[PDB]
Amino acid sequence: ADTIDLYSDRGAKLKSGVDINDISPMRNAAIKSIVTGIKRTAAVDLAGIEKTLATSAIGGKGRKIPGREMKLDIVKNAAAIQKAVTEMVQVDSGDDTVVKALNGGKQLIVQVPSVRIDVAAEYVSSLTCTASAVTQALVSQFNIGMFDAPTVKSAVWGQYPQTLDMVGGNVKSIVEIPQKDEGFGYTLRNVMANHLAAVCKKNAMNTAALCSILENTGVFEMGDAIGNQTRHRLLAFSHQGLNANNMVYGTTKALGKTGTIGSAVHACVEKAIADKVISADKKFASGYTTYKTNDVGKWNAYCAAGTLVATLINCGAQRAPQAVSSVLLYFQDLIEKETSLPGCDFGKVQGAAVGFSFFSHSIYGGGGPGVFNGNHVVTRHSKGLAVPCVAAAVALDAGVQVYSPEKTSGLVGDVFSAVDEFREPIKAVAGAV
Amino acid sequence: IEKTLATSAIGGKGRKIPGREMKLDIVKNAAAIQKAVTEMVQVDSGDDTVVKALNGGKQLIVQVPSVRIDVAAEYVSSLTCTASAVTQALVSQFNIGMFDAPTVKSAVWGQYPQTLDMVGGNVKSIVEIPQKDEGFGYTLRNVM
Amino acid sequence: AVRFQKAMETKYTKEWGSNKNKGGKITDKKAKYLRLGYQQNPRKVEMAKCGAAITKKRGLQAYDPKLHLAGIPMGQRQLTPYTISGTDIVCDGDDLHFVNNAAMQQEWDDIRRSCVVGLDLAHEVLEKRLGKEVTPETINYYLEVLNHAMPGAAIVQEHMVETHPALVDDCYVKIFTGDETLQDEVDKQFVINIDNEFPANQAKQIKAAVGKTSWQAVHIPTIVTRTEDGPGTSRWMAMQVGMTFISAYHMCAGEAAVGELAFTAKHAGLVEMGDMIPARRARGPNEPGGLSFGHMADICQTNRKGPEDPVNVILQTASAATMLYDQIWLGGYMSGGVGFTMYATPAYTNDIVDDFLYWADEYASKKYGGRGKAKATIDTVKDIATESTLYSLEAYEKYPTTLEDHFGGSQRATVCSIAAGGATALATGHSQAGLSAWYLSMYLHKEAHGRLGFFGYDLQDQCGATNVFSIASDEGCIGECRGANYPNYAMNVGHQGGYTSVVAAAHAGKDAFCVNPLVKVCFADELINFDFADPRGAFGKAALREWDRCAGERAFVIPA
Amino acid sequence: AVRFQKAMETKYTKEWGSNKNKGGKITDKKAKYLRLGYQQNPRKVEMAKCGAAITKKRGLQAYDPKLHLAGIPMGQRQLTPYTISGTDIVCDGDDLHFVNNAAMQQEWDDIRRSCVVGLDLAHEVLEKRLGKEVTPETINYYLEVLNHAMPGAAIVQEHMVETHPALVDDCYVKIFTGDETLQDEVDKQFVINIDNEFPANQAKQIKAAVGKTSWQAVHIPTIVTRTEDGPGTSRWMAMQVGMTFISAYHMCAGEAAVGELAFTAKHAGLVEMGDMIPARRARGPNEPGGLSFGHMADICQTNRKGPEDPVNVILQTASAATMLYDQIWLGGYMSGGVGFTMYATPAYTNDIVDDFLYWADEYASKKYGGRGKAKATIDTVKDIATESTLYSLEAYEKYPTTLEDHFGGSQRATVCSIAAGGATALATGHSQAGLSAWYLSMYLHKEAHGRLGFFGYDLQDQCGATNVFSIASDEGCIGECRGANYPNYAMNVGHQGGYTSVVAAAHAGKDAFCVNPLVKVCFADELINFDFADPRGAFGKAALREWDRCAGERAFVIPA
Amino acid sequence: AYKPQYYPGSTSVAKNRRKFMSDDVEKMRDISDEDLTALLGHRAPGSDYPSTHPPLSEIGEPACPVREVVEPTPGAAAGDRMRYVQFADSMYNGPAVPYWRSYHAAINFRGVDPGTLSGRQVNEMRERDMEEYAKRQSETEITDWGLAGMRGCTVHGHSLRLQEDGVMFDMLDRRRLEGGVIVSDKDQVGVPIDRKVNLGKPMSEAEAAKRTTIYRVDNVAFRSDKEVIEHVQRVWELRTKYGFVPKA
Ligand code: F43
Ligand SMILES: C[C@@H](OP(=O)(O)O)[C@H](NC(=O)CCCCCCS)C(=O)O
Ligand SMILES: O=S(=O)(O)CCS
Ligand SMILES: O=S(=O)(O)CCS
Ligand SMILES: [K+]
Ligand SMILES: [K+]
Ligand code: NA
Repeated sequence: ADTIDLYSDRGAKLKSGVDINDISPMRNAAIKSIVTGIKRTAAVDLAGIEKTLATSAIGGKGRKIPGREMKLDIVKNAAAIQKAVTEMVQVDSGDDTVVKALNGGKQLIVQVPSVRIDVAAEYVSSLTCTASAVTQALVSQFNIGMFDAPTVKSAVWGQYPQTLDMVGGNVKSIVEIPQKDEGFGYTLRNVMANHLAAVCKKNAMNTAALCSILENTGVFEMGDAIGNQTRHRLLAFSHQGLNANNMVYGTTKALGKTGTIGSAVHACVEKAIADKVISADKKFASGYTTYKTNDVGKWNAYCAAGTLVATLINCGAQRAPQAVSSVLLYFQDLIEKETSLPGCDFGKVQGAAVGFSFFSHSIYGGGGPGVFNGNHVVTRHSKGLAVPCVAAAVALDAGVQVYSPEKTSGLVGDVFSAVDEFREPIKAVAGAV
Repeated sequence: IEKTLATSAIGGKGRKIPGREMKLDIVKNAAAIQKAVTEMVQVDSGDDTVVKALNGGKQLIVQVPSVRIDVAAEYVSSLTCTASAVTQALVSQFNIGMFDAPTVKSAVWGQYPQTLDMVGGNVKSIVEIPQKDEGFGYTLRNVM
Repeated sequence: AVRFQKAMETKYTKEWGSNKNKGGKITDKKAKYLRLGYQQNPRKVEMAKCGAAITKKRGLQAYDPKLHLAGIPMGQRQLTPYTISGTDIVCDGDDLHFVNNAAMQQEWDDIRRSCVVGLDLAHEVLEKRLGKEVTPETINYYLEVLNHAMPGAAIVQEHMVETHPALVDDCYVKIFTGDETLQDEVDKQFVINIDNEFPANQAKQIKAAVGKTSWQAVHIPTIVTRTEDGPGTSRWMAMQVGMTFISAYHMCAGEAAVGELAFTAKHAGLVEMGDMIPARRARGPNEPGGLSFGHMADICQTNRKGPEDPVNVILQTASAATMLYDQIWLGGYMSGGVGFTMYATPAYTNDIVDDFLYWADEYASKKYGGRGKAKATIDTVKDIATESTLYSLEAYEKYPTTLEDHFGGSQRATVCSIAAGGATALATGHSQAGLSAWYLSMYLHKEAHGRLGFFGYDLQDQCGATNVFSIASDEGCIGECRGANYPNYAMNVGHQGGYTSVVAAAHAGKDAFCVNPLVKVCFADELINFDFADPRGAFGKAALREWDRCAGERAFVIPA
Repeated sequence: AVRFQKAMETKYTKEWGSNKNKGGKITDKKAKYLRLGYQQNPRKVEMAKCGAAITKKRGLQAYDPKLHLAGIPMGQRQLTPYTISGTDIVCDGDDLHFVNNAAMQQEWDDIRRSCVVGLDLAHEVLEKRLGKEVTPETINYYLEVLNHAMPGAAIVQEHMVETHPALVDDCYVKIFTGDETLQDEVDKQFVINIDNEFPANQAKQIKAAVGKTSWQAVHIPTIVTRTEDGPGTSRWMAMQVGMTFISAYHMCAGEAAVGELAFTAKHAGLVEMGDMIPARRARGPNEPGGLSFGHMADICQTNRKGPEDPVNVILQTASAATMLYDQIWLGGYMSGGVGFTMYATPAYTNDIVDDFLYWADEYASKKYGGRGKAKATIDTVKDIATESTLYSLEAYEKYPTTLEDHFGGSQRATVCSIAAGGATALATGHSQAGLSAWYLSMYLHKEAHGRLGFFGYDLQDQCGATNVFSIASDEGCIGECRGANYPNYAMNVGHQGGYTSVVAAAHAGKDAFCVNPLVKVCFADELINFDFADPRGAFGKAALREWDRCAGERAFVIPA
Repeated sequence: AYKPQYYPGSTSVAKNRRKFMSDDVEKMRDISDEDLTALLGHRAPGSDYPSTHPPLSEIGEPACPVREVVEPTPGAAAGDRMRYVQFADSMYNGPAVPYWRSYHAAINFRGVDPGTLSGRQVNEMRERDMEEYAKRQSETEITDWGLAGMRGCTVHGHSLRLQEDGVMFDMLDRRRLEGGVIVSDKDQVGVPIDRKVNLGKPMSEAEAAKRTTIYRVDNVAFRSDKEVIEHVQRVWELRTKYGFVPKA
């Protein structure tokens, strides 16, 4: 068995003597609540619909339809709209439907009732049932005539169904459409790093945790946490994402004034030796000694934690995100040179980091850290142990990036950050054990 | 799977890989494979997992436990957890060496991940992959 | 008079090749079936001789008219010509297949190889991250270097391979802007000047929509688009935009700011012609299935040159759009073989749809007290669509020559609904009203003749009326935003280009664009090889093998 | 002796153009930097004069070497040539860009425009539903009509438009079959005769895999594939296959049985080159991203002509595959601009990788007691990969001219790993073992030189060792079935064509095919425009502008 | 405290690699702050560092337990732009090799963003922090200014034959020999500057051979460093094995 203690985002002990099996996505009640909650949630931009209609800016990407402008006082009538949407989205009065106004009625948060995701293939009912309820509510509230109803519908839904997604629309989630998945199990991995930093209000520990919960739940859905992989996955998840034993936060604090990427590597090796995870194997004539491990899963988990420590201290020192690509690379390369043992994910964090560095500093694609995610072709390759560091690095930005969460993620960040378990996931996961 | 391996017909659509044939007594060992797959697919003993051999051991029905679809975006864990459990069970049952393990994996999973789907594989559902949906809400509508 | 009088006289009362047709009236009900075979037609004879020579040269059977079913070659009835509508250009159908007509291929290449990409966000990256000052002078150097580099030439490295200019002379970048100071200060060689290219009211409308924003109209090489695919266009653009920013702003040649420029060019600042479509018909961006009808209408340029004849705008749009959607897309990409030339030619030959649409617009404009004054209501739609359809059907019945030209019911249905839907959209300024009229026309037509189109023609037809004003997930959609991937429209000939003309009709002579001012200005450029203001004229010139603006050939690098 | 002696002397010790290079030794460590600029190179001068003429004719800036960064034109170091490996063809890098080289374009067109489609299921539909008897006589008539119809000609209807044979002479259909009686009774013009085209051992192995089944090798027109995309190929084929069955079997021209034939041609009986790829890089079937390395290796035909030199088979495969994957796919479809010619040219120029691979195969064949006799184990992989990599790196160090030719580390890494991986796969007959060697070579290389490739080169490299024998969902995959969409491989130059050569190495000189006998036989046909048995020779002939097999031009229908 | 061992090997190359990793490198020359700023090309020598965002003292920062315990660098606290230095190093026994410039950064400096390529190596940092790093690499044996150059673009040269004077080719001619010392009169992207910076005498070929971190068959052959080869093979073998089954 494997037992850990769970610590908060600021190093306070929350739970002692926790079986790692109890933080599994397949058992922990808070992971279930977070994942199913995200599947059920949509953001509605009522001010956005009002502006789209007033300017006939239907479909996005520069579009304007002359002659089709409509003036509807949507935000002013948000209370009546909210009521109508509630009644349409709910199945039974008293079910777990949520509809709440935010920001003076300019936005709604909608959580569809659970049955709309349980008796369904996917999570898209959160978008479609919300968009249909909003469209119907607007047509009723404003007595919209038949010849104008398609204008309202396209203001809400964007170009769908000409496009596969709601391009130019005003109903959105942090998750992307199913058809954009690179492969099996990638839906929960397709959450932009900027969105995650916004959901967690720039708390880097909580951002890493939310991203790690989604990434590792995705690894389960990929079929890659079965049998001889299950314990391996849970060790790395708990150590990197859930601050197991306070390794991430405590080491970050210890190294936070003078530490470099190299300091984090050395701290990881030192701790693995002290804890009997690795030990000297063969001494070469120069004095260099190779190390062996008695527990690949545990060594790997220590490396996963150390990779996040290095991100926090190096990107935290820059107060900027871009260096996360190089941190992820050089932590692994240096720890392998120091020990002759494989780095985190046996080369796959390093490899993801090589391509990520390239595709965040070149002409060919990518962008800043904030646009990446576990489904991105560049950053998908680690089994959940790279992108949590990316999201944490985004949270640490003091204002360097152009395509920041303020630019890319305002709607979904405002809505999804309202949900306590999404915003404060470490606390939630520990509360469930 | 047995026939795919014996004929190295890896990936379907006319394919054959010379020199990679493998002869495994899979159907005759269906009960042992079923037991290993059950332990891997289940989360907790006594949950709602089903694994049963059908038609003389030629097939298994697998129903993954509900938590694998509840704490998940889609339905594809039924395919992926089954394919991984079956691949692992075959490697252990037949003591398959590292250099031959990719052959077994591709016999089970087909051309995935070069292809989006398990083309030429041996684990299937009546529902198609989500990426083939014409639009929102179409997954349960994509049953031939 | 009827507008098709001349074309029907050319087609049937004058000999074509050696088809022995001479005299008679275009109202005559009987005809001779001379069974002359293919040798009556010089174009078929040229094809037959070419096929026989191929068979002999390669030692493997090629074209032979005697391989028709039953060994009975085409030309049992006489083989008769086409007149390009609005012109005196007379040709064979064979001169109008997309494979055989270089202007048709270039129309598609010029759409596929194009995208629009903003400048404002890119300049913001430079300002924010590097503190650079952007001026007309820095922009002018950027545009000079970009036009050198975009075709595939080097700016930064050494000992480099480059594309050969002789193969890529159709590739370039221009800019347009709502900022009038910038429009004046950028070197005029690079500028699509909105005030010069559009009438004053149209220019004002475009400027109001774009504000002070600035844009690049990018056209990558034809030889490249033909080797690759539509999704290659924005990628090609972005590589060379990125390289040019590096040089023009003295950046590290590959730093984090370059990555934010890449995301700008490839995503945040990018306007593609259309997006990807679903798996069954899998294609990425900048393919015809993803092209909305509003974008296709805005690519066409007749409205900026002749807004005083909105019917002509509609008809030219129908021509460009029907060729692309039915001949190249449905008849090519989505099927192939002999394909769908004649499903499309009713949009641009023999002046028949033109007669019907001019008639219906005259009817509506008189009835409603001037053009464009009808209210968008059930009663207006019912009136215009019914009276138009009755005129059009009666014309086919009064002129047997027109019925024989549009020998397939699908052709007749398309023609009638273009007239009814186009006249309705023009009368109301309302694309949805136009679609409703399109469908009512079809329903009347079916009952009048006891037939409509081919086996599968009216799938969208029968879904049509109910889905015009539906708000369902995959049914609701304003007309301008519908396109070749709108579910009901995703399969069948006879509709996509017609709907594009209906969308155009809701704006022709009234607005400068239908859905996207950025697309509209992009194509307002005489340097683009295909003349989007006069697609009929380009099709006709190329039918005569006289159109001289083909790009992308490999002649320069192969033997004579 | 080293195989690259001659090529390095041509490149550096003999003048090229007016570059003033003369004398010296290929081992010399120092060089002259004459700063002659582009005027030293006739090809660059031709380009510059073309660019200036374009600028003047169109009134918009085009190519100008003076628009290089800092106004310092290329040719500060001397501009030096390339020799096509295994030949005496000497050319400029500019003659090897895919845009400038018609054979390279035609290689891709010939893959994109091709598919294989069974006959057995279609014949079963006819037998089951109609009770038809299928005989050699009915098949021969079917194939005659099909070859008339496939390019786009009519067989059922009347007054039809057709494609012009002069534009589509590269389109045809042949058949192949494991049924030896049918192979002899079909008219020889239509047959790819497996016994004629393959050595007896290879023919036997193909026939064992295909049994008695029969297949159509279909090649749709190049002019069409260039207008359209890869997903158009099977659709074009199926339209004309369907038409021909209707005529050849006296069917209703559109009945339920025709629908089951359509499903047969388009799905159940169809072998495409590859399937669709995911949304970020959205493309449908028959595009390079979906092409598995096993299929690409089987398209290449060197192994049926010269199996006695398996190293040459590997090298020719590397040449055809690296050109496609790096120049056209990664450097075109997935990016563009100047692109990736020189990332690819190490596979097919200057005899350097050839030296290294011949050396490593000699090492392994002697050590393990004959070619192909090494066991597929960690110890074998470690040995061959280490000793190969040490040889290769020491060669770059002993011969400064080779280091300067392969001036980018990515080029050097690709060359080393082709040699190490190819020799290991050839020694073991095992594609997985070859991939494991590829990655060990990279790791050694990085430590030797303190550098490897470009910024993002070793993404797959560092994932590589651990993913060779992984069984994870999106990591496990037998080598033959990996391709340009295997996740780790989906982005970067220097690898895809190399892996294709490693896959080929596991089978060269031993097996008739790597993964698909149907693909193998399809391309065993001299009528295909591109010579898949000697891609290096085709590239070289086209580099000289002398290659005469280009298809798809519009010359016949445009003015001079 | 844990004493790092860094890297295997007993050859001079391996020892020099460990010197780079531990910042145990000899100072070879002096370069003034203003001369370095001139070479870097990001602002006028002696001028204030531009900002990309306001200083942390002006705007404060969101509540984050990590921000509370991780000290911003001086450049981060001030809001400096992210700027860079980029070097190209000859393969003919240039003292540095790209990966080892990056290890030097990652081990010895807070708040780095290093990138390794074959023909260029780069580090992006907040501007004032970057200058400290650039000075250390430029003044020590990490750089020989004949065999290396500061090149933010047009980097071609690392793998080319040396000039007859022993200096690595620069297409843009940013630095060259004059009077027995290297001088530089352009910034790193080729813009002429109004000063001529003296970068010292280049190392002799013999000193370069002794100080280099590259292996070469005609100096210190990689084949001879049996410890490094064994290390590479061990990491490869373990990555391979654990990818099949993640078990010791
Ligand atoms: C701007 C970038 C960053 C980026 O995203 N792409 C670039 C540039 C781009 C441009 C260069 C065209 C031009 O000269 O204007 C193109 C041709 C892609 C395109 N846009 O068409 C390209 N690189 Ni690059 N690029 C190459 C290479 C390389 C090598 C060059 C090292 C040297 O010593 O010259 C290095 C990477 C490394 O160090 O490993 C490199 C860097 C870089 N590469 C640096 C510029 C380097 C510089 O400032 O000089 N490329 C190569 O290593 C060989 C192949 C070569 C490609 C052209 C071809 O294949 O024909 C080209 C491929
Ligand atoms: C990363 C991704 O770009 P985006 O991040 O989606 O813009 C992707 N490009 C690539 O993979 C480019 C590959 C070719 C150029 C680099 C070769 S090393 C694509 O365009 O789909
Ligand atoms: O006859 S069908 O309607 O099926 C096809 C018409 S092209
Ligand atoms: O310099 S980069 O490695 O980003 C690109 C090389 S073409
Ligand atoms: K309800
Ligand atoms: K289990
Ligand atoms: Na094409």
